[PDB]
Amino acid sequence: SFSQAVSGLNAAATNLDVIGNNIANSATYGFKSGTASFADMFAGSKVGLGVKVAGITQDFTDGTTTNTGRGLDVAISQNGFFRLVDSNGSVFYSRNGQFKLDENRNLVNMQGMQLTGYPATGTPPTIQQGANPAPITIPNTLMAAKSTTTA
Amino acid sequence: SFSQAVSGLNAAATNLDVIGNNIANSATYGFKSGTASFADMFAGSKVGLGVKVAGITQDFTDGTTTNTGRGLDVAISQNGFFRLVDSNGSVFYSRNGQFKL
Amino acid sequence: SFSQAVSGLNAAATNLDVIGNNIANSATYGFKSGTASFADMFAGSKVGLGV
Amino acid sequence: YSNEQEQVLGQIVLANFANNEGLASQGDNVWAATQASGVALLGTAGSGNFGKLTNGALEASNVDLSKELVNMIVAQRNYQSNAQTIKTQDQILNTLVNLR
Amino acid sequence: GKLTNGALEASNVDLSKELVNMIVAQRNYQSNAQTIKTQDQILNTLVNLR
Amino acid sequence: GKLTNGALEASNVDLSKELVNMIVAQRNYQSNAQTIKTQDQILNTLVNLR
Repeated sequence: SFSQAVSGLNAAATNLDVIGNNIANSATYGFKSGTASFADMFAGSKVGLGVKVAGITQDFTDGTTTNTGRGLDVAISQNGFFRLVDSNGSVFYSRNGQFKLDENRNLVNMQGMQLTGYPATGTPPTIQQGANPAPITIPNTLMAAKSTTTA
Repeated sequence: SFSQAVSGLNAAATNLDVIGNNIANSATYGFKSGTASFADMFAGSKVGLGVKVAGITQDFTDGTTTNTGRGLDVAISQNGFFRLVDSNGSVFYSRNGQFKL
Repeated sequence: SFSQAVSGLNAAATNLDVIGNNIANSATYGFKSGTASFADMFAGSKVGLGV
Repeated sequence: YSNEQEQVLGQIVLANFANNEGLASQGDNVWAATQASGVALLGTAGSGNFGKLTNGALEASNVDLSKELVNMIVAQRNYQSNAQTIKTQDQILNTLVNLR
Repeated sequence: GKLTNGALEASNVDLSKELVNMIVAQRNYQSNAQTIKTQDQILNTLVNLR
Repeated sequence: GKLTNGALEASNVDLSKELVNMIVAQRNYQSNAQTIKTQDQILNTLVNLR
């Protein structure tokens, strides 16, 4: 009947490592603390058999804001994730406020995934909120002169 | 499962030395403060495996200007690097305002 | 929870230097005195976070 | 820019899930949408239930070391208690086997 | 930007904030150290309870 | 109340009392820490006396 102890032992091991990751990754950015639920196992007896199984969860509470100022250090309050796109056409979510402009004039994390948003159009540009979440880029090319239309 | 602690430990060590270099090199010229990002490692489990990896960055904010007057002490504001060439035909960039003939 | 102290510490440092510049640049011409406002940070708790 | 103005380049889109809470952890600090999370709802900062996007800041981990160290120590004791349970059973079984 | 002479830029490192960073980091570091010790102790326990 | 101009209210925090609060609280905190250690030590004792 060793399973009635071993199960628990293993669950405890898992718990410790979850804690370990919280501690280690306490120096990371946007990281949300992890934890785990546990539940009683197998019936067919008045006595629980096997005994325990673990279910890992993550608690997305807000962090702090950190008096930074380099790059596009955009923090976010409350709920909300930045919508990122992997170069292979895949959508991901993140609270990684660290953004920088790459050599292609694209906003990315590090990671390296593309920050998306709504496209701008017209002159001056307008935001197409109803449009699909296009990759945000920032051209370094010139504003064309625009004739007076009215005055 | 020591890796889930060791990884972090190592990351922390790196962080400390990055800070150490900022402190030491605070007396240098044109030096831009360094830092590092960190990220969660390995899936295949509800629990992060390995745990952490570091990515070093450098924040090029402007410094100060320092009331000097010898040589060709040319400071630079905002963005811009001086274009330097190594005697072996190689191009480099620097904000090292100290120049001499 | 060091951030709840560090934030403030940094704010204080800034304040001091603002004052420092007012003092130093008191000998300049047309210079207008500088100062700074401060505000409470992050919710999601009864206790201010960051600060 | 030099033409004496500000122009819109784009709008950062924010996403909320039904559950936020349910996302599949990946990479660096990346989450994949899941059925548990439901489908992401898009919006902008300050609209609907989408928080604000102040610049000048990083969020930083919400892990509190003053409580994690405690958790760890307690967990270690619990762990050992389980270890004794096993040893107990082992000892017993060995006893049985050899009393014959 | 402009190239005024008469000046050197000097490092942008702020010691009033770096010392803080360091102290905090040290505590974090030690927390990781305990995590390892914890696991080690545990493993040793297991090995010897047999 | 009245709305005189020419003034800002400024925080009502009194540092002469907050520093005191802090120091006392730290001692209290440590007392709790010993309570935990006490229990831990004890449990370890029990486990190993067998």
